[PDB]
Amino acid sequence: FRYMPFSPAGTPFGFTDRRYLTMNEVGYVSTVKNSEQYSITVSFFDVGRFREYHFEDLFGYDLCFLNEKGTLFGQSKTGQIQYRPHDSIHSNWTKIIPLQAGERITSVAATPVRVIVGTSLGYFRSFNQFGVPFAVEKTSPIVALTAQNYRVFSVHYSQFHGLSYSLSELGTSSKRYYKRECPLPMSLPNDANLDYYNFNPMGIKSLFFSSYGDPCIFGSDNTLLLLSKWRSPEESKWLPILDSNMEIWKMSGGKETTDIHVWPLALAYDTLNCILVKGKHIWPEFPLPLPSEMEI
Amino acid sequence: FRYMPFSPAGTPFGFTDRRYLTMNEVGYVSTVKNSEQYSITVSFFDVGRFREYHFEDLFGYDLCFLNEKGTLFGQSKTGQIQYRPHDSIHSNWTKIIPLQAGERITSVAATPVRVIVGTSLGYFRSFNQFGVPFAVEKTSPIVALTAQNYRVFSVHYSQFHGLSYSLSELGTSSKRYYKRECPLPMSLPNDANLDYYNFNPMGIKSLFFSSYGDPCIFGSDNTLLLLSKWRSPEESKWLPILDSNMEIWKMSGGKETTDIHVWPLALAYDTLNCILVKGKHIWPEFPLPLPSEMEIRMPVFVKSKLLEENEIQIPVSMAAEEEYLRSKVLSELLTDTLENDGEMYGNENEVLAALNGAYDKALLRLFASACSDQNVEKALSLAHELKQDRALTAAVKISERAELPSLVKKINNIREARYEQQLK
Amino acid sequence: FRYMPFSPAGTPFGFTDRRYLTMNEVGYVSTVKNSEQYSITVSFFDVGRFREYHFEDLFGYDLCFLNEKGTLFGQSKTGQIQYRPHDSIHSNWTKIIPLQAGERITSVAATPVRVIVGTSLGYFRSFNQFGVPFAVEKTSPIVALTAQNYRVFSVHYSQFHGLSYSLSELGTSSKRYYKRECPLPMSLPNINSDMKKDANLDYYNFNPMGIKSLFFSSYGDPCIFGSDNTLLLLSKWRSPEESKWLPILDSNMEIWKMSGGKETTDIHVWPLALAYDTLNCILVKGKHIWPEFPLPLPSEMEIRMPVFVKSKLLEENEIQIPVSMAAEEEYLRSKVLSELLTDTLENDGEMYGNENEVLAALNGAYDKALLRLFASACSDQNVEKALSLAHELKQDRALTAAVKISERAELPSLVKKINNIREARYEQQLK
Amino acid sequence: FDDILGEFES
Amino acid sequence: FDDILGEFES
Repeated sequence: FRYMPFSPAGTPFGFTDRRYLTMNEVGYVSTVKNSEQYSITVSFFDVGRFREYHFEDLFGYDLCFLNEKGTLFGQSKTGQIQYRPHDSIHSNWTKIIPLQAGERITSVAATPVRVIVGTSLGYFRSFNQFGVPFAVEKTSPIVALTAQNYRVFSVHYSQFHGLSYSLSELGTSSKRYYKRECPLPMSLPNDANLDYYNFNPMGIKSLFFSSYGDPCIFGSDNTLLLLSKWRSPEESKWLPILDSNMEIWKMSGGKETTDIHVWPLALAYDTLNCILVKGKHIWPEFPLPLPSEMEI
Repeated sequence: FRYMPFSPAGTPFGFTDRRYLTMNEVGYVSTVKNSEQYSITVSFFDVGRFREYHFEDLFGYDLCFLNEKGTLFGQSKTGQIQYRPHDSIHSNWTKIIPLQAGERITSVAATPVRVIVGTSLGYFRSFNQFGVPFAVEKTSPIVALTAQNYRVFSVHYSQFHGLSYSLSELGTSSKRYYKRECPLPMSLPNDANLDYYNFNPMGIKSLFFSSYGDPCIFGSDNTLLLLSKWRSPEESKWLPILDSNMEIWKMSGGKETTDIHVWPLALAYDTLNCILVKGKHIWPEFPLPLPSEMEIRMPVFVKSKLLEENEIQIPVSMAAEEEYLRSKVLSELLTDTLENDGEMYGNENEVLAALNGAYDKALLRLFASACSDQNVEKALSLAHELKQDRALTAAVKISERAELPSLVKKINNIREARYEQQLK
Repeated sequence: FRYMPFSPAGTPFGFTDRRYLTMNEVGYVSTVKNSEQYSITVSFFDVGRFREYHFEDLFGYDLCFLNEKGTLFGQSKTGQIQYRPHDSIHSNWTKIIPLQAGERITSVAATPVRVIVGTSLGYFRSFNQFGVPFAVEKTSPIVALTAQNYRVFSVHYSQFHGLSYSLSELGTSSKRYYKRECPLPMSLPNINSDMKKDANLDYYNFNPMGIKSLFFSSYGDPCIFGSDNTLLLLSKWRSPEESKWLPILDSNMEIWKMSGGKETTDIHVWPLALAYDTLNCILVKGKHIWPEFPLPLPSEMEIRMPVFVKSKLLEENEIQIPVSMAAEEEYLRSKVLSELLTDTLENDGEMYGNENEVLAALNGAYDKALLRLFASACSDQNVEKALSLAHELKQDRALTAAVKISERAELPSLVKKINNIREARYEQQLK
Repeated sequence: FDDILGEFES
Repeated sequence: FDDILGEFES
C-alpha cells in the first residue's frame, strides 16, 4: 500500500503540466510545471476580499491547505513546509519537518491559530500560526487531515482494519480526543480516471468541517457523509445527508449522464458548495467553473 | 500467529549457547546451555547492594523479570514459575500455572508486592510476593507485561486491532483500569538481524514504567515512546521523546553508522539508561558492557540543517526550541504526577522547579531571536507561553532594547491581566 | 463474515432432520422437518409446573428464546416473530420486523416483561410483553442476545473491533447502558484443515463464533460459554472502570477429573444456566459435541477456579484433591462469589429471600479456607506469607483463630502482628 | 491445628 | 540581549 500526499479536493497532473493542489469555499490553489521549477497560484472566489497572487516554487510542494487567513504548503519528501498569510502585514515562515527513512508527510492543515503536519509513520506535529512547535504525538499512520479553529479531524490507516478516524480538540490545556481511531464507514474505490486513483488511492476526494462544526467526508461513492452528535459517544453516527448522484439525475430531468461529476468544496449549513465538472475526467481542469450550490 | 515468550531487553541465543533472559537498571540475568540443563546467572549494577549469584535451571526458564527485591522466572510451555528474593531472609517459592492446549505463558512481571503472569489465550493471573493468588482474569491475548508497585502496563494483540494496551492498578480490593485496550501506535518491524525478529516478532526491545511512573515502550524503530496524560482517558497521548538513531548519528559527528545500537534498560526522569552495543548484531553480547546514559531529546532536529551549521554542534536557536519542547513535556508530566500521586524519590519538587526554569529560559532565547528578526507577532505568541512573572519582566526589557514599543504595551497587558487575576 | 441465526444452547440439524432451537434451565425447544413444514415442540424440566406442547411451523422458525412465562420464535429471513405465553391468560402475538436488503435477524430474546430483537445491521428493537414497541436503536451488528427481567446482555461483531458486548436496562421510557461495547475476551474457534472432514464441523458452520450459550446468572451476572468450554462471568459490571471477565469453570478440566485423570474424547458439556455456584448442563456422550434425541437428564457441575494442574493432580493420586491444594481454590472461589454477591445485595437487594444467609455462609467458607492456608504457612515457618494471609481474613473471630494457630505453632512475633490487625481495624471502625 | 479449625466452624 | 538573558539565569 502506498501513502500518497493528500490535500482537500486536489487534482492529479494527468497528461498536463498543471493541477490543483487544494480547493475549498475560500479559493483554489494550482501548480504548474515550468522549464526548471514550479509556479504556484493562489486564487480566491471572493475577489473583493482577498488578493490573488503567485510565486516561484523552487521546492516542488505537493501538499497544500487553504483557509480564510492563510495558505499552508508542504513538500512530502523533504519535509519542508511554508505558511503564507493572506495579509502582507503578517510574515511568511518556512520550516523543515524531520523525516525518518521512508517517512513522508501525507497531509497538512491549518487554522487561524494552528498548523498540523501528519506523516506515514503516524507522527502528529502541531504548531501555532507563527511556527512555534507545541507538541509531537505518535499515532497510527496518517493519510488525511483537516481542521477548524482548535478541532482536528484525522483519517488513519491500519494494516489490520483499514481506515479509521480520530476527532480531537487542540486547546490550551491539552489535546482531547472525542473519537480515537474509530471505524470510518466510507466505501473505498472499487478506465479514463485511472490517474486519479493512482493519485488518491483511498478515493477521499475531500474532507472538512461543516459551518456548524461537524466532520464531513466525501468519497468515491460521491456521498457527503456527516458525523452528527460526536460530542456524545452513545449516539454519534455518520449520516449520508447527500447522494450527489441522485441530485444530478434530478437536474438531468431523468437521464443518466456520465458527463457530470461533483467536486466538493464545503458545507455551509444548508448547501453543499461544489464544482460541477463536465467531461471525461471526474476532476476539474482549467479554467475552473463557477462554484455551484446543492440543497441538502 | 505464534506468540513468543517476552522479557524486557531479553536477547536470543543466535549461534551461541547463552543469552540474556532480561535486563534493566537493577541488573542483568543470563542463561547458559549446560548440556541437558541450564545455568542461570543473576547480576547487579550496584555491586554494593546485592551479591551476584547463579543456580542450575532444571526447567529451562525462558521468561524473566527483575526488580529491586527479587527475580521472577517463567517457563512458557510447562507453565512453571519461580520467584527468588534477592535476600536470603525471604524464601523462594515455585508454582505451576495451568495451561490449556496450545496455551503458552507469553510474559511475566513482578513488583515487591505483586507477581503477574500473562498467557496467549489472554489469561491474566496475579499473586502477591509470596505466591498467594488474588484473581484470574480473561482479557485479549497478552504479548508483553511490565509493572511497578501496584500498577500494571500490559500489551495485547489480536487479529482485529493489531497491538493495543491496558493500564491498571492492582489495589488491595479490586483491579481498576485507567486505560482498557487502547491503540498502541508503536511501529511494527517491516536481513542480518532476522534471528531477533524470530525471537521477538513485535520488535518490542523493552517496555517499562518510568522512574516517575509513566509507561514507556521501545520498538524496532528505536524510538522511545512515553504515554502522557494516562490519568485522563480522553487526553492520553503517546509521545516520541527520543530518536536514539538520531542521537547516535549526532554522537558520530553526523555520520551514518551500522555498528552502533541502543539497548533500552530504563528511563530515569530525562535520561535513558541503556547499553551501547558495538557490533554486527543489534543486541548486547558477553561480557555485558557498562550501562550508558542517553539524555532524551524531542525529535525536532533535521539532519540536513544540522550539517549546514557544522560530535555535532547545535545552533543556539535550534537548541532552544528543542529545550523548550522538552521542558514543556517533562514539566507537564511531572506536574500531573505530583498533582495526583505525589513524590516517590524526594527530589521531584526541586526537579519540577528547575524544569520550569529551563522552560522559561529557553523560551526567552526564542523571544530574543524573534525580536532580533523584528517579528513582533511571533514574539508576542512566545511571550504568552511564559510561566514566571519574572520571565515576562525580562521579556519586556528585551522588547525595550529591541525598540519595539507596540510589543511592550501588549506584553505589559499580559502582566496586568495576570495581576488582575491575582486580585480575585 | 456470514451472520448466522443464534439461540442459546441451540444445536444444528447436522446429518439429521431434527435439532434444538434453544435450551436452558426452564426447558428445551425442538423442531422437526415435517415434509414441507416443521413440527415445533416446547418441553419443560419442571413437568409439574408446565405442560409440554407442540405446533406446526409453516414459517420455518430458526430463532428461539425460552423464559418462564413464554416462548419467543423468530424467522431470520422474513423477519416474522411470535411470542407465545405458556399460560392462557394472555394471547399469542405475531409481528413482522422490517428488514432491509440482506438484513437478517440474528438473535431474539424475551423476559416476562421484555422482548428484544437484534439484526445483522445492528438494529436493536425492543417491545413489552404485549408487543408495544420501544424506541428503535442502532448499534454494532448483533450476533447474540440474552435477557433477564429488564436487563439485556448483547454481543456484537465487526471486522474492525472484533467481539464486543453491551450491558443495558430497558426502562419504562428509554434504554440505559451499564456497559457500552466493551471488549469481549471470549476465545474464538480455531478451525484447522483436518476439520473439513471432522464430525463436528457442522456446528461451527451453524455457529461460527462458537458461542454454545450465554445467560445471566441466577443472581444477575452475565455469563458466556464459548468453544473453549470455559464459563466466563462478568464481574463488577456496575463499575465501568472495574469490570472484569472471570473464568470460573474449565469444564474440560472437570471432565478430566471426573474421568479419574484420563483424557476422553466422547464426553462434552452443554451449558444451560448458572445457579449461584453450580452450572446446570447436559452431559453429551457421543461423537458430536451437541446433544441429540432423546435428551439426557440435566446434570450439575460445581464451578471451580482454574488453578488446578494435571501433573500435580496425578502425583497426589475419580481424582482426589490434596486438602492443601484444595484450600487455595476454595479460597479463590469463595472470594469471587462473595465479592459478586455483596455487589448484588448492595445495589439490587434480595431477589429470592435467602441471599444474606448465602452470603453469610460464603464469608464463613472464605475465612475457613483461608485459615487452612494460614496453617500450612505456619507449619513451614513462613511467617511472612502467613501474615499476608491473615490480612485477607474477614471476621474478627477469624483473626482470633489465627492467633491460636500461631500460638500453638510457637510464633510470638506473628501473634503480636495479627493482634495489630485487630487493633488497626478497631481504629478504622471508629472513623 | 485441626482442633482450632473445628472450633471456628461452629 | 545576552546580558538580560544572563541576568535572568541568575
